[PDB]
Amino acid sequence: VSGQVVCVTGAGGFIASWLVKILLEKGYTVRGTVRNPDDPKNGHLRELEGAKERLTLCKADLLDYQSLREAINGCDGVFHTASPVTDDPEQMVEPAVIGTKNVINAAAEANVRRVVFTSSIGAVYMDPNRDPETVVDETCWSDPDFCKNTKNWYCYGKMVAEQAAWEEAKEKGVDLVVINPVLVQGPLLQTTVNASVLHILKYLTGSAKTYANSVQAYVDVKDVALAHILLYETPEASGRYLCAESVLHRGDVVEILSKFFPEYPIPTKCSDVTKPRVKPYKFSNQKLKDLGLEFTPVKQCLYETVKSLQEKGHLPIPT
Ligand SMILES: NC(=O)c1ccc[n+]([C@@H]2O[C@H](COP(=O)([O-])OP(=O)(O)OC[C@H]3O[C@@H](n4cnc5c(N)ncnc54)[C@H](OP(=O)(O)O)[C@@H]3O)[C@@H](O)[C@H]2O)c1
Repeated sequence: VSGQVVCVTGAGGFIASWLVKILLEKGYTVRGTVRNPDDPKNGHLRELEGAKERLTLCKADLLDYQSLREAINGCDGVFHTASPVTDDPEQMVEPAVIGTKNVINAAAEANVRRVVFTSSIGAVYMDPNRDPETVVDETCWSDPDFCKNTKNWYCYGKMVAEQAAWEEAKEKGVDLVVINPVLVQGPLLQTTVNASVLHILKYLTGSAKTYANSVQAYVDVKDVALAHILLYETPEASGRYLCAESVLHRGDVVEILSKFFPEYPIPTKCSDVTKPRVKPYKFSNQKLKDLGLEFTPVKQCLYETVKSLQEKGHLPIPT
């Protein structure tokens, strides 16, 4: 793997920082794109093992095609992870969809071996019709109008970006593999708190006063990073890959948190118990397991998320 060069888009982000860290540990040369290499929020990347010799931070934006050409030039592979993470369609849609087309086109011109695209469970799950008992897997796609009508614009953007990626890759003859993570937790390498981790932080700060009657899937950030690498490196990898460890009710989540962190104002009350407690849905992560990926149990992952938030100043012990 020595002498191999890969681009990671949006390299200073939550998932991408772990991806860059592990790529460098494995011996890769990495060209990580960030909007401003001199911004202190990217400083953690420079301090990674191997970064001094093998990490270049390339100034780029998803909507600046030439900047992407410069970053991707000479790469063997591209991990396209950069995206807005927002339900504001004015912020979400163009960098997701046009940005993704731009990345695939730059990768095609650079003659890269493979692109791995970070999609989401949001591109898989959000289908009104799908029977509740059906196993959620890679054959499932979300309903766009439904995402649109429910103002799930983040899910819409990820889905349409994924569709654009397949379409453009097909047209340009690019080997594309897609990973679809569920909600990602784990320790943060970066200084700020990204969207997925806010979902845990709100319980520890007590800004969340109750927990909803709902379930969703969780996965550890280190597993997600390893999975991106596994999809790049395995010649036979093909299509989409659901990346998820287990599904938990929010009630289960706050129980785990409150047992680990009894000093914090984690909510104990369900928002609304008018309906029976929602049961975890069935899913398959067999595709990734079949490639050898082992998933870290969610409890460990949640614990490490809070310890990280504490280290980084976000959770002083209450008085
Ligand atoms: N965390 C999860 O639960 C989860 C689950 C499924 C999928 N994903 C996907 O995982 C990927 C990474 O997200 P994340 O959770 O790690 O969030 P994150 O920390 O917010 O990372 C997103 C990165 O994308 C960037 N970016 C946004 N717009 C850009 C643009 N126009 N040009 C260049 N870079 C841009 C960011 O840069 P700036 O900091 O400069 O804005 C940021 O580094 C995304 O594709 C996301 O949709 C995440």
